[PDB]
Amino acid sequence: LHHNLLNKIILGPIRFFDTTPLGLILNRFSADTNIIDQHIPPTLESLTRSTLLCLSAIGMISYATPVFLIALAPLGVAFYFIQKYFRVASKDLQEL
Amino acid sequence: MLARKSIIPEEYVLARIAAENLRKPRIRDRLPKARFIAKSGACNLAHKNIREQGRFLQDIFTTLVDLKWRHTLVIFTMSFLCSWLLFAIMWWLVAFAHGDIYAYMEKGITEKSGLESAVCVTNVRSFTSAFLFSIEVQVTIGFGGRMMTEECPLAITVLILQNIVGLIINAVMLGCIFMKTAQAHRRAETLIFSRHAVIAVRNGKLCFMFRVGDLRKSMIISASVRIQVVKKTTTPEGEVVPIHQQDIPVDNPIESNNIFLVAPLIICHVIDKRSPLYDISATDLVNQDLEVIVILEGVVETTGITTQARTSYIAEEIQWGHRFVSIVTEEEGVYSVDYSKFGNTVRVAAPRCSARELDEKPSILI
Amino acid sequence: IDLKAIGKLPIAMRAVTNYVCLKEAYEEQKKKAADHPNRTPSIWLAMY
Amino acid sequence: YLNWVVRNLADLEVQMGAVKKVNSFLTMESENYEGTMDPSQVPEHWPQEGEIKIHDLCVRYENNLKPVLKHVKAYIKPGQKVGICGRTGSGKSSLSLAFFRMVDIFDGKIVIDGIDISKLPLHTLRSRLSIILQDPILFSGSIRFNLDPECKCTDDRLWEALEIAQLKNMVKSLPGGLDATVTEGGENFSVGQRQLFCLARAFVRKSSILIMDEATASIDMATENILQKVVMTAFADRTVVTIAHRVHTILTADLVIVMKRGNILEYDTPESLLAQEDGVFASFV
Amino acid sequence: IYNKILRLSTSNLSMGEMTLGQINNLVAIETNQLMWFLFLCPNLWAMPVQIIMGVILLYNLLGSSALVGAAVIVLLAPIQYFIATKLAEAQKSTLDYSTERLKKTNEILKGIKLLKLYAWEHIFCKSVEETRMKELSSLKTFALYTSLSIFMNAAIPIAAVLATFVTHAYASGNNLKPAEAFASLSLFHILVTPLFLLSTVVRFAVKAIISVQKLNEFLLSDEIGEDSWRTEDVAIKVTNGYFSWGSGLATLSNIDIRIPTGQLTMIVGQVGCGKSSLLLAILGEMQTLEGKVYWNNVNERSRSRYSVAYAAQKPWLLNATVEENITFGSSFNRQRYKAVTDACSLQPDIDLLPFGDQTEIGERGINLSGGQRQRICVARALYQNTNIVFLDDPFSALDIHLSDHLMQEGILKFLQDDKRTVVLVTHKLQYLTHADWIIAMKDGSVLREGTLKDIQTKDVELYEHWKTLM
Ligand SMILES: COc1ccc(Cl)cc1C(=O)NCCc1ccc(S(=O)(=O)NC(=O)NC2CCCCC2)cc1
Ligand SMILES: Nc1ncnc2c1ncn2[C@@H]1O[C@H](COP(=O)(O)OP(=O)(O)OP(=O)(O)O)[C@@H](O)[C@H]1O
Repeated sequence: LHHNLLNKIILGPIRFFDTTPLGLILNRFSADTNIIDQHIPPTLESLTRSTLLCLSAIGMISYATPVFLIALAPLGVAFYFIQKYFRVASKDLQEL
Repeated sequence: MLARKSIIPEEYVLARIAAENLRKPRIRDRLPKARFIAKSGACNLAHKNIREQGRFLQDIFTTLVDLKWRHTLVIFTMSFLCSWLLFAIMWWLVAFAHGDIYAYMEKGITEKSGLESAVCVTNVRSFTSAFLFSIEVQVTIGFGGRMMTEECPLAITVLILQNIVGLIINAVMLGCIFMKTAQAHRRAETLIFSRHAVIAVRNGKLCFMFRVGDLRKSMIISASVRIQVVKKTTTPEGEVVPIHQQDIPVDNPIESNNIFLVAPLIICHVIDKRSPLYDISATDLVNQDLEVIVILEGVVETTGITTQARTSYIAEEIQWGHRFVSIVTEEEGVYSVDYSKFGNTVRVAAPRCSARELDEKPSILI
Repeated sequence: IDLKAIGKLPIAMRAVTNYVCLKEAYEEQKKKAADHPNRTPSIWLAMY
Repeated sequence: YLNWVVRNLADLEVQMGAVKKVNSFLTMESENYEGTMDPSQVPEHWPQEGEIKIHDLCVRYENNLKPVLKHVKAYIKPGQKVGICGRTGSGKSSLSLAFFRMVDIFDGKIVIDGIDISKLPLHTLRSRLSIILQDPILFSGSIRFNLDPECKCTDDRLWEALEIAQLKNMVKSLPGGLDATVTEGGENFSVGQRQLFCLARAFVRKSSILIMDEATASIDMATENILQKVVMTAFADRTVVTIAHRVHTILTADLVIVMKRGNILEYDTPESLLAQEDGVFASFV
Repeated sequence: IYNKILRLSTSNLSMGEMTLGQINNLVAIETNQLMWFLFLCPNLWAMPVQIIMGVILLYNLLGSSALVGAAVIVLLAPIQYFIATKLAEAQKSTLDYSTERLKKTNEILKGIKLLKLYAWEHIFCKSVEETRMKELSSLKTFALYTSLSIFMNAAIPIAAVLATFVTHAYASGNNLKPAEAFASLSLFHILVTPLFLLSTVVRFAVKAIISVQKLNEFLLSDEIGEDSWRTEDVAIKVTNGYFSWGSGLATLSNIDIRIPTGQLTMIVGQVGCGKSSLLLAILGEMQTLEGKVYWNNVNERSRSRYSVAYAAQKPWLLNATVEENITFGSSFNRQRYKAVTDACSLQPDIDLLPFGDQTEIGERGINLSGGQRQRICVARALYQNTNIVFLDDPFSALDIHLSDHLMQEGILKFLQDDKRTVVLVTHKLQYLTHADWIIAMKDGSVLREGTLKDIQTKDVELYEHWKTLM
């Protein structure tokens, strides 16, 4: 990602450096690069580990006792709403 | 879990468009607007810090009378069920104590006895029977396979108490239903106002005009029109009158404030010296802190209830230079009006000077 | 949710109240320390 | 473990929304990278003799009608020395751009040395000419090598002369080695030193077909640097089609220019052209 | 930290080569580290409780193999501490290389114009690429160690479980019991969660103690006071034998002042020895030892009770809007602001900038040059009404002497319409107009701020020669 970004920024039109802030290029080249280098890998690993553990757990629970999956529909419904609403608000709060 | 432990990145670089774009205004007005009363009634003032007077249970009853029809049935039903249940429990306890349950169970396990000469309240044997006996006593059904013998006076006390309380409940609920049935014409108010206001030229001076109409096939009696201007002023000696409401005449053939409301109308208001609209010009009347209120009063002959209808105008909505299209038109055999041309306005020759000068420079030409 | 709807802070957790308490507590330490010959005032025991 | 999922999902949303910025930026594709595949790469050994103005020179340094040509041409035989007269049309934006086909070589025909420059790769076209504008301010570190990346002969073998192209070091004993140039600093004399570096690069490069932009300090030192440049680079045949704040370079201009707000005509004769026509520019001071 | 920052000394002994970086760090990191320790405070004295209880209700559930299991699991902490330390060292090296790459990137991106024209982008990109290769060769170790951390933290518990259960059949005599095995697995999860957080807590806490040290190194610092609490026509006076700066060595010593209103006394002396110092000291931010301190109004005074504006030899522009810059605490008044903008001839400068008075200025924005910054400083100067105005080397590095003439006309036009005494200082004596006083010195005061007429023929001709010959 970084090599492609750096080899495609420099070979640029004059209008690109003209019409944009002389900080936005640098900001999205430093802060974003650091985030996607040393902060994104762990986030992806954590998400994958947690969701796989949860899925396997709910699978074995469902396999053991059938009545759980009859209760799955309500709980799952609940999950969706939570998994929706947080994600809408949290970002805004973080952006503050 | 501890998202940002690595706190080291700080003040490395941000240096960006946050406000230093220089081609976009940094400021965000956000455009909040405050009017004296909302466009659709609902005077929006702010009372606060008022010495409160507490509450009293008569207010709770007052709420009981004013309910939507889908809640009166619910409170009715709940009241009835709770009363029947409560007295059923009282009767069940009475039956338990006096030794009636045991007597009936023991002499009905073996049918040899057939004895009902010494019982407090005949043929009450379970809570089911008690909750069917209480039904037979409250609603005045009285099925009567369950008499009350005369002996145990506690039962008689319970009967007197329950009959009287049941009558109270019946009377109050009947009263609520009748009161809500009598005041049933009183749906709401449906007075339709034009939204946009013109300042045309007519009869040698300017104007101030809008349109108003009804929908109910009953016209409104002794209708009165009042027009006021809301602005902050001070005395020449300098005192802050926070939101001075000034009354201004609405023109009429004899200078009286009644109007007869059957086909929609123009409500003129000639600008003259005393009027606060003496000093407002064309390019001026987009920037001003003013609010013109209109107050319509009358009675509806059907329901016999006095009604007051409110609306509000600001200088921003008012569009100089227009007038109202003649909504009426002589049809094939009978007059008619299309309310679809309500907010429609057209433009015609409009002087751009101020009425302050429309007599100062005495040429009807501007 | 722009800054207009996040509100000004609650009455007791604003800047001034906290400033005042930390300063008072630190003095309550500095006055004790001044009589003490060879001990300086610090932050940790003052925060308690 | 059912709580980490939502939080980490929000974090992933924020981070991917961040990466969207780089993915969007990378889509920029312009300042066309190409060459017209000429044999011998449009000889750069050739582009050291003469130059001609482009007739109907229509630069594309805008989205609407450019100030280079509203059907505007120039009347130049080869070797037509020029000067500066105007505000924006006669300046270092369109004129300098089409000088060496570096900024918007689209229309007109600026055929450097007779050959169509517009059909040239950026490398050869930009490296067959040296241009310096105001203060360069584009280097970090030491000045020993920063002057050129592949100059083996004309700099090391002429060591005092390489710095002496405009102004010899004379403080190279105090600094370690040939140079240890400060981090974007020493700007006082560096105002002239940027031009000095351009002159050194364009004298080492053995091209000498360059137009050099204005100075800005207007101090005596800028005058001395301009005089030295004229003595060394502009004394040689190909000289500057310059623009400047002070009108002191019209000494040997042959056809002045009035590229401005109105007409794009730049027509001037052989002798009195510098004076009579420039009454506005000569009366500005 | 802020309220202690405001009342700090500007002497060169304390505020010096490392004064703004240390303060910035002490405000941006150490305060944050103390906060994030107080956030994780209780886990310090709760994790031990949980671990002890875990060992207890593991022994009473799985026999004497549970002690072995607890010893197995506990080893999660030392491994995590070691991994964290190595990770931190790797992170420091990576951060250094990242800063280097960022400096190079800003140098090759901001200077794009020359790079665009001379086409030197294809050759100087290899340097950034090589630095990126260095960055990857420094980050690989960080990624490897963090992967080792993730693997060990997820896996050590299962090995501990394996040992604790296996140990029983081969060694213990409990035969078979499915229910007992299930209980052990559940109690294990709780212990595992509590361990890793505790190792991380000890490391953040170690940073906290270190940070606190810095915090109580700052809040004890050199400050000017014990005089800042003390609240005819000439408003400046002294009977001093010394008002110096550092440790002894009386610097602005053996002087005296008299500055009546309406004057324009330009402190002009040997260029190189304390003009800035005397002027700054009268403002009251130097180590007053053996002087007579006086700045008391006439008919109104508390510490001169009025703000003497300034723009010292290093002009400073607030990192805010240009309008706020000019106002610097001034309610909007278009007359004064327009007159000051015209009097510095800032209209062409404002127009050629991005957006005039709407655009941000200074660092963290579209920048200016030295002459522009000088102009901004003098703009902040002229707009400060209701004051005994002043300045110090405002135009010394300014654009031109023509701008000096324009500013002279503006200074006469605006300030003199009021009665604001303006006391500049410069070695440029040519603009010696309106000398209602003149203070001179040679590493210490020379003569009084009298009229030019009395100075020029006070039987002191060397003064006239020195001032005019410039
Ligand atoms: C969650 O830890 C533990 C897990 C297990 C155990 Cl046995 C103990 C702990 C523990 O002792 N934890 C410390 C207390 C704690 C917990 C969660 C969180 S948090 O809400 O997840 N993170 C944030 O709030 N960050 C914001 C960012 C913006 C500024 C303000 C802070 C923050 C602090
Ligand atoms: N045919 C109608 N029926 C009900 N209300 C109407 C009608 N015509 C106008 N009004 C009233 O006029 C007010 C102004 O509404 P609005 O500006 O949206 O429409 P308009 O331009 O007045 O009329 P139209 O919608 O016919 O163009 C509204 O409060 C609306 O209730």
